[PDB]
Amino acid sequence: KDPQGVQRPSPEVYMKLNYKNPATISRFLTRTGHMYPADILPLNPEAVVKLRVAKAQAIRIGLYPRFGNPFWFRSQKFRPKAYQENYDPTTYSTKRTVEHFAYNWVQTDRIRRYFRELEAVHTSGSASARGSGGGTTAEHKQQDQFYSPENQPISLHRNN
Amino acid sequence: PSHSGSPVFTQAKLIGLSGEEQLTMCQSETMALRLCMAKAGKETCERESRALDSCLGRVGHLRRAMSEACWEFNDWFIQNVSDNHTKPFQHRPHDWRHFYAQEKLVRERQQNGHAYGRRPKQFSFGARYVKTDGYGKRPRLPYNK
Amino acid sequence: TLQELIEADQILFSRDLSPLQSAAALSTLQRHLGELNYSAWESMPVIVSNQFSIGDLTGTITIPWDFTPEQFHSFMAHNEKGVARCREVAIQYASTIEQLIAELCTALELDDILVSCSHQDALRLMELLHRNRELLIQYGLSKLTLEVGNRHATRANGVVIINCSLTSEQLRPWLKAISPKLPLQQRLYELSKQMLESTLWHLKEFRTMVEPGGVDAFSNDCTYAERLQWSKELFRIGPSLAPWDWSEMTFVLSPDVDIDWANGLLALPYNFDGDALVRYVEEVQERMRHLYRQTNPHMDEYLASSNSRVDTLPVERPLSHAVTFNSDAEAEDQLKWEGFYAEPYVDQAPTSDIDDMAHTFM
Amino acid sequence: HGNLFYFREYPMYPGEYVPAEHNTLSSLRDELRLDLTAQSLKEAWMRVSGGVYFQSVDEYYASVDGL
Amino acid sequence: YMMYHRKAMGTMKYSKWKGAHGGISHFYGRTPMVEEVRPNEPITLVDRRIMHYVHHSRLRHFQLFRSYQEKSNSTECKLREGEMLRRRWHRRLQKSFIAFMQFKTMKVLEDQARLVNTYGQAAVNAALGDPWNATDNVARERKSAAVRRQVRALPMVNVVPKHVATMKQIHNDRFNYRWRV
Amino acid sequence: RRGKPRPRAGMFPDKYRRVPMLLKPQQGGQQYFNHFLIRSTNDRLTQQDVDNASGQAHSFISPQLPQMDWRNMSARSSEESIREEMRQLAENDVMQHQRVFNERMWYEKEEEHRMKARSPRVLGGDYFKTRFGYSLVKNSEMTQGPVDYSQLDMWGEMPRYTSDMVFLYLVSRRRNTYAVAYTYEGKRILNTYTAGNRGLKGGDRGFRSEGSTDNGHQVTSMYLNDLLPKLREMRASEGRPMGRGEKVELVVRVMGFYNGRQGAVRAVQDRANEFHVRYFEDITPFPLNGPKMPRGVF
Amino acid sequence: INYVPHAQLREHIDKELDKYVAGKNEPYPLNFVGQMPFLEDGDGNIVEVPESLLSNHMAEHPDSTAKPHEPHTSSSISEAAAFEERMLRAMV
Repeated sequence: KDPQGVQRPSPEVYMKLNYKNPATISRFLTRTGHMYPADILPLNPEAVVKLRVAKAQAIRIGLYPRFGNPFWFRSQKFRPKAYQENYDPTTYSTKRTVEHFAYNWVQTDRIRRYFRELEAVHTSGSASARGSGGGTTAEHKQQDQFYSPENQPISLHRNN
Repeated sequence: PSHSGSPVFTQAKLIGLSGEEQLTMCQSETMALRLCMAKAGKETCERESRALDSCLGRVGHLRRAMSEACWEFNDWFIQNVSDNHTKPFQHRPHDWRHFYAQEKLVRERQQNGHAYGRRPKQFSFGARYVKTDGYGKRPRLPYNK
Repeated sequence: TLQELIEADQILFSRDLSPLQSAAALSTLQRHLGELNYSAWESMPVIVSNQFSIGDLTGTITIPWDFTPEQFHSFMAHNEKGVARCREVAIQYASTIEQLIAELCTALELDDILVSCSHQDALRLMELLHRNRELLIQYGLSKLTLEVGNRHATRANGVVIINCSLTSEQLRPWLKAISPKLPLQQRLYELSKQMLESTLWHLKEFRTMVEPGGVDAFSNDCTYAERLQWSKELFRIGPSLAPWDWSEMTFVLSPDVDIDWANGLLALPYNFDGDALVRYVEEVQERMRHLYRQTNPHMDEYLASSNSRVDTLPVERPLSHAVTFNSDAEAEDQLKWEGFYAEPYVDQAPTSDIDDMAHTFM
Repeated sequence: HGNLFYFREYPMYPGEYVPAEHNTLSSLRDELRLDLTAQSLKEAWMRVSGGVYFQSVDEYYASVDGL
Repeated sequence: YMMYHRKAMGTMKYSKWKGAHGGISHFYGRTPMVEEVRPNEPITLVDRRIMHYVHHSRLRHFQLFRSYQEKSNSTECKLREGEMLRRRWHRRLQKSFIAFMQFKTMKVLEDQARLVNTYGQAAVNAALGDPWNATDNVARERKSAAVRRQVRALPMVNVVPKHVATMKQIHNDRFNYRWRV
Repeated sequence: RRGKPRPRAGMFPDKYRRVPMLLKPQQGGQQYFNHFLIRSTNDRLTQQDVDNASGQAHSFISPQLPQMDWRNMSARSSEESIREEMRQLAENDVMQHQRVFNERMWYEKEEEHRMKARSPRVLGGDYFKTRFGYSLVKNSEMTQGPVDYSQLDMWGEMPRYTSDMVFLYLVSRRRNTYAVAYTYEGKRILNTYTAGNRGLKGGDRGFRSEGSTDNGHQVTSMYLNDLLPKLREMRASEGRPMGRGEKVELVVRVMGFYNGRQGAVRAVQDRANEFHVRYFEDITPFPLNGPKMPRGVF
Repeated sequence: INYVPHAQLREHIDKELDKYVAGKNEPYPLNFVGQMPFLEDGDGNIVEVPESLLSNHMAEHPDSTAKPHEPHTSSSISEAAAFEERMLRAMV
């Protein structure tokens, strides 16, 4: 909705974005002390000019280091967090979407597998309850009642 | 498929299959197996192997589903996302000559309409501090000289 | 050194021997028997007895009273292999105990788990806690130092004490009973930690400023408030006692004031008048080599290395690897640097040949 | 067995809504619904008859073997 | 010589390193990253995460590219604009893939709804692992413990690509054997 | 072949393409199938008998009649029952984002429940309009009330230094890697150990593995193992001798983005048996705009 | 807003310098960077250092005595907090 970049920061952050406070400067500054490119973090033009002039003043006076930020860890709370558990529709990355797609597909596969194994268990139990002779038909007892690749085969693979 | 007139060199990177940006799954069991096999112990951890295999048995089906989904995405992309090598490329600086021409026009209009596509002269590393009095230290516009 | 064991009382001394004779043996041993002990018998307690014997309880041996250094060296050389085995098993026991404590402390996000009972039963308790780890997370037992003892009780410093003998059915009522007392324990523990670091800093600053012979505030069982007050008073009076040198005397905490001048002792209470103390101060104003060669034939063919000066040939010490891995990434790094994921191929032609071909082509 | 990884519920798409009067969170320990609906009957069948399902009445008759 | 120059910090008989080290040092004000290493967090993993950050941020690329060799301002602008345009085009391409994956997720959700319709809501919850057999609190506590251990999120950083030292180093930020203009 | 590499076995067709699938492998032992099936039936019958002895293998049907529940029907027909049913209906009619049962949702709600277990006149619109500051408080998104000084001090994240820690510089270059160790005052304890100093530079794997992690690991490990006795003797001469097996406090400072960094840090961790690392820092002179570098080929 | 006059310049300067005198019964005001700098006594001598900078202060130059400054605890704001803190101190 704001591709150009004039949405952030907040007006109070504009007010507080001064040379005296490095905490707010480190919010929109990389770990090494460089400014984020507009492709990554599209700040307002007013925001970027304020940030660069404040950084220059702070470096000249001595309030800010020439490289790095002493508030990178403390600014993480202000920095938005893309939780893996909670999906965001407008994510930049496609992996954060394919993981949720895989999660839903695995849930559906779990449903299908659970019901199919329950069906197999119930059929085996009913056959056992009715009896081997009573339950199995003559054709199954005559032909299907032997070892086969489908019925308890030996290991069909080498290097066992 | 050729988005914006440029063919897609690889579509497997988008999926993440056989690439660095893979998906982490059953990381707890993988960590347990790695720790068990790293420790000296007394025997090979076939139990941890069985746990990991039971966890990852459906990985093959998931990969098949994602591969067929990728094929369907390729079909839809060929259907209507691209132009099949029809439109000019938009991924190189010399395909955006108009934007830089506008930049040069702005600079020229700023500098009294004299110098077009001209940059200020290079200055020494300590030019503003080692040059003596009477010599220009801060570089000027190409028109100002 | 040798006085550290006596001061810490970790050294075990059987009392079946005569008092005066034992005192004489201690007096002569602290003078001449101290040197030959290597840097492992401090961790491995020796039992004084009538005759020398290696074995019995794991990691401990018995040395006889009234023992000459020559006979001690002869006995060590004779039972060189046995002493080495005892040292190895003791080190293995210590490493296993530390690893067992760490695998629980890191998992539970605690600080320290101390023990005071049998380690074999402590292992049972710790493996029970490892099995029931997530129930502790469900409850409010976190970021608390633990002690393993015999009596179910909690200490006022913030730590809690758990009995070694505890089962699964008896654990849940114990957790439900101790749950209401947990929030107090955390605040007590954090306040105790802050006061302890403050008083340790005060003591080290007192040592740096006054340059005395020693400061001892942990000898007596006194509360943290008293200890902090005493440390602050000492730090305050440090500048006033600066012109005088106190390296001959040791400052110690005691409920009674005692100033010795023939001896170097100053015992002070937690609430003492520093200005009054300053006023008081103002008012005052070969065979062995042959034996080793015969008994062990490896020393004559293996060289040693000096621990102080760098020898002309540097030999790398064996590297140490973590016995526990917190992360799968750490385990993978361990395998990679152990070479588990290395191709079993053996190099026959180096990349230098390819590089030389490239250079010649250029 | 469980699941490879656990995520929260997917965001609701525009125009998507759970059907009215449908209890999306109904466990098997819950009380039997008094109404006679397809969902209630399927839940009751699962609860009292096990996990036996059939895609058709012909399948049920084949399983029952000639009734 | 600049600190990032090729012949910087050289070890020679006549070469004496500039600046004071230790405590308050030459890098005291110029250190970009400082991390307090703590027990149970290996320094190898700390370095791995730092290198992964500086690589995925495309910052070591610029550092090496500007440090090792001299490149004209025209060349740097050309490379940066090409990178920006390629990144924008790749974002445009990936938006379509994200949309199609969302559509496939909708199809999967519709199939899940079909399964719900054909099996019953309670049956589907039980298949999803509803604690309907948790007669006592311990039964649900076991699954709570399982999911509690699964929630634990290990660092997702991966191994950084190696640096390839090609002959004459036409490109210095080169990390793969693929040839580039 | 004709002066060519021999193709891999995958290119060759199946070595056993001329044998039936039943031969590979053979499924002999058919005579045992009936015997094992009868044995399985017998033991299953025995287990069923054991289970029946344990409990009861009986099932019955309850013939319920519809007229009996007229009391329930009359109770439900009451106004109060309809009212409470409609209250429940209205409560559940709100927007629901829970499609099916979710383990994440169940775990989160149970965790919140267990955390809970462990633990006049309303202001008017005119008042809100006249209170301009309250409007800013509504969307301030800034800390309100007491604030910890840990988020205000600018040296909290900065390292805490002591006079005893030894600073170990690990420099990694394109074709070289070296480690040096200084004290707090800046004295160089031991001579620098570079790849050329130790001989790794200019040998096999030339121009490729000179800056690799292997050479860096080797040089750093050798430097540490040579420095340790040198550091011990330097402290002993200085008059603050090392304790009985004390951990030497090490401050790692690494520079360079080449391959001679992972090997260095791995060597430090492998030698951490005595070198107790307390702080880790990386230093890099990021170029903004400086003197012209030597010209590249391009 | 009152500008500093020439006549009262020395009094204003003395008050500004004595704003940090390492001893008070009230909390010290924060600087323009919201930090608690070193508490200095008369005649320009650093005598108190905050615990955050204490280690660096003692490492840069040894044998420089400086008691670690502790902010004045708030008791007038809420009496119950004062009683709770005193009870915690007693319980250690």
